Amino acid sequence: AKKVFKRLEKLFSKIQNDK
Repeated sequence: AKKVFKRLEKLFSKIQNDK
């Protein structure tokens, strides 16, 4: 569906790894 938007949220958790 057009709700890959959820995957975007998971990607955000990948950016908060260096923090």
